[PDB]
Amino acid sequence: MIVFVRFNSSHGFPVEVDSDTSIFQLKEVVAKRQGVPADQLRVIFAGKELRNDWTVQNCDLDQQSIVHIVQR
Amino acid sequence: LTRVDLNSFYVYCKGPCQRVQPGKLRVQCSTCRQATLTLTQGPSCWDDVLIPNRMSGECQSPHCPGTSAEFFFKCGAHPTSDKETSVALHLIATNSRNITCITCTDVRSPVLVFQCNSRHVICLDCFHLYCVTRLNDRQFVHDPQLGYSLPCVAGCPNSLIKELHHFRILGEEQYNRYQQYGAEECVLQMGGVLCPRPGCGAGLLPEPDCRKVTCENGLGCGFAFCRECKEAYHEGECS
Amino acid sequence: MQIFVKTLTGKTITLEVEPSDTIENVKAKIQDKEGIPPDQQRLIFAGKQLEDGRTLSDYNIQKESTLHLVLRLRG
Ligand SMILES: [Zn+2]
Ligand SMILES: [Zn+2]
Ligand SMILES: [Zn+2]
Ligand SMILES: [Zn+2]
Ligand SMILES: [Zn+2]
Ligand SMILES: [Zn+2]
Repeated sequence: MIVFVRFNSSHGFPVEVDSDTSIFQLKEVVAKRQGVPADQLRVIFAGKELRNDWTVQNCDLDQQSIVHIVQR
Repeated sequence: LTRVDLNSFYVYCKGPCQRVQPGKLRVQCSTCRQATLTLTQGPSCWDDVLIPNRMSGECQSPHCPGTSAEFFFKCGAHPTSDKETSVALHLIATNSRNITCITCTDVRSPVLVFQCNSRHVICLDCFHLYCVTRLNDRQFVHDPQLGYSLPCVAGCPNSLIKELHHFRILGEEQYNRYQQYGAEECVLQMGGVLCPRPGCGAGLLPEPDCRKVTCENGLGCGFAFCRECKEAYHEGECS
Repeated sequence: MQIFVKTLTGKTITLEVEPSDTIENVKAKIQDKEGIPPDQQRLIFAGKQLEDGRTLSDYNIQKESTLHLVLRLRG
């Protein structure tokens, strides 16, 4: 499935993930795209930060929903 | 927010669904309007999500001291942008327990739960007709605090629908008619007058003492009429 | 966002607003387009008279929704 990533109020670009993709994996691909370290990234969704070990489906991420990712 | 069941919640999707749909509860930061705020605690009731600033958190935006949470709803029937919001129809609930419709006695889902003491449950079909028929017959109640609404179909006291977007169930054309009638009623409730010139009908709020009412830059039709008989303004008694 | 202000004659004005704009802001905008002094304006949504202190979001007024404008005659 696709997840939209808003990186510091930037225009939401899509990230294809799997049902079992970890948040950290998502942090990685974003980090590769944004040229930043994956450790300085936080994933905000539905009023809760998503922990690195949580899977996409665990977080109740629906197809083509949006996750905000901030820095530091 | 997603797992909260305060039994999904229902929004009115203005487009492209143009109907009542299962909604998604989301939250931004009330200061920079970005979905970066993390909630201190989760909402437990409707008041937590409906009342402004009721819940708190910390906006994770670098230069934002936002603490207050602004909850919004999105249609859950399709992907929605971050700002593609929809009004929550909080009286609408999944009929998980198969409560029979107070009017037609059928079991349907979802249903509207009237905020009367009896929490009377009405299916959306009946609610639509209840609304349509009451609208056409000018049977909608005006409340100075709430606006143009309907009570429980059973006629229970203190049961006027407060979230008037529920009348989105009227469909588009009838909804606009509702809004029109409500505004007319409001004018009349504030002791105003509707301009009697044909093809006008402008809502006018003159001095309570004034008998001369002029439908005055591009808004009115310029008709100067007598408040009482609604004919061209005249001196002395009517007729 | 785009909202509409309609007189009870169906005369329609389009406003560029934010859900955070106050009713007083809306009125200023109405004045900006049509020249109606804000003191003469009463805005009505779904039969409820909108208060100058509140915002559009206070009334859950959505994109493309309509406010009703009636006129307070002072003359
Ligand atoms: Zn929809
Ligand atoms: Zn913020
Ligand atoms: Zn029914
Ligand atoms: Zn009842
Ligand atoms: Zn007129
Ligand atoms: Zn007369």
